[PDB]
Amino acid sequence: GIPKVILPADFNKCSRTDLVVLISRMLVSLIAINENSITLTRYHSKIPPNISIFNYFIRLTKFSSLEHCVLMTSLYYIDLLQTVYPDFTLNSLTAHRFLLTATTVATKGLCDSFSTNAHYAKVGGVRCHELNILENDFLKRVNYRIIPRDHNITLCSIEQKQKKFVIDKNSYVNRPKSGYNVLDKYYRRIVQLVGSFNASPDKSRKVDYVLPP
Amino acid sequence: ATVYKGLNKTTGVYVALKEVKLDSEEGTPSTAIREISLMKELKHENIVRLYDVIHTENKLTLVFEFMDNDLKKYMDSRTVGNTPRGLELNLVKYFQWQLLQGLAFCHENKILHRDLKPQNLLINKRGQLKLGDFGLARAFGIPVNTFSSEVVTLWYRAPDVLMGSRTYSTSIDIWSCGCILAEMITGKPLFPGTNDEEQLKLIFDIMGTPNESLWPSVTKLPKYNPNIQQRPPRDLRQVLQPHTKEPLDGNLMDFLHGLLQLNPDMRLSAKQALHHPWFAEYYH
Ligand SMILES: Nc1ncnc2c1ncn2[C@@H]1O[C@H](COP(=O)(O)OP(=O)(O)OP(O)(O)=S)[C@H](O)[C@H]1O
Repeated sequence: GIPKVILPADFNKCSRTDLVVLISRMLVSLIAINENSITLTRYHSKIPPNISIFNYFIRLTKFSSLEHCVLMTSLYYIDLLQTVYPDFTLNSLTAHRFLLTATTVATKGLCDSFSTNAHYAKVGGVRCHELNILENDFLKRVNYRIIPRDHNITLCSIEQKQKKFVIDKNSYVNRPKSGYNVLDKYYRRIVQLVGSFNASPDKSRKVDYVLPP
Repeated sequence: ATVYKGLNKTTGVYVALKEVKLDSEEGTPSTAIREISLMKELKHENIVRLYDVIHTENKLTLVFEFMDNDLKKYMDSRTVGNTPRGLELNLVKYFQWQLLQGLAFCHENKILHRDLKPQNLLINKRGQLKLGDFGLARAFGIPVNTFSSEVVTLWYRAPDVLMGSRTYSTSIDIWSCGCILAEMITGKPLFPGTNDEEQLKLIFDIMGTPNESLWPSVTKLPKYNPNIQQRPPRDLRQVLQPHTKEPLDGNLMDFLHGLLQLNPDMRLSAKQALHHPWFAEYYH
């Protein structure tokens, strides 16, 4: 028998703690499946850190007062990097280092209240220089296309460096909310996916999140 | 941030090279991240284009389309030695037209400039006006908690924003346009404040004090003054006219009033502005 909280249609009016759980769950789920199936990235750690994903998230979340949108964005930044950086693959060997970077960049590029890298580095558990390059790298592989908007990923894909091919391949007007429907889209998605207490990080919060029909 | 003049090698087309060094306790300047970031989102004819970015070692350079001078520089040239002097009205309607056009664009993409002023309005030899420096801008399409920031001048800052507001929208930019305008007409700053205290006074001097009945929400403003020396609105014509050598027609005035309201919600929108009778001739 387990509790059954009902979340708000607006992730802003939702508990920052409840997000980190929903996000973390989703995060180890992708790690499970991605490993269910070589060349290293800056986001690779020499071995799986002992601290769980969730225990690492709240900490970053609490001692750096990361805002809601920044939380969602971080997750979305996964689908963005996995798509425009072939080598990068979310697995329990990149997650943390990614999360640090992801989170500290969504904040700086998108928020009014933001800290310094050295602060972020300290809370995150790494050397400032380590976080600098770790941030510079991610920014290059995305061409500073960090604003979660409907066609961002595509534009990013395209904008990438393109291999010339023998045979050729292949506006937000009228677009609802002017194309800012990404973060909600994901919010809804995670509750539908890892909403129930059936992912793996069961150990963390024993809760069943039901998002109003 | 240090900038230099440069020019394409493949193409002779000149450019502007703003240089932002890398590696620091803050690594990549949030300002750069924010600027570069939004610029890729703002492709319009009245919004300086960001050609490309050149990362390298500990130095990042953003390559902007080189623009000659600016609304500020432009006017000084005109009457730097002859004290304040406004511009030819046809010219005042033209530049104002471009500024609302580019801004109108920003707002549609849910982006607020937040720091509009004469110098942040680049012009090229072709007389084209374009919005600049998006360093303090932000995408309001992303519902984060807002926090105004420190600017070097408060001559274009909205009253409510100066009164501690943190829930403003696109309305903040419209006020600036109102100021920008008045300055282009008369040739000098309409609110030469010297601090948040001073500015608010000068704004209230000509606009009168807030009307808690036409602007109820003002009581919610953190730096609001429940018991302040009320004042009536001084009338615009008799404030500007005497310093402009052309009969400020009716429309210009009505338009000017629509951009210079105290109550944000009463301020005209860039879209609405572009459809004000004062610009009729640009249509049909
Ligand atoms: N496109 C350009 N064309 C000509 N000069 C430029 C251009 N961009 C920058 N400059 C020069 O650089 C100067 C100031 O650096 P800024 O570009 O304004 O950086 P900024 O600090 O982010 O914005 P501010 O608040 O206006 S100083 C003047 O605007 C110009 O002399």
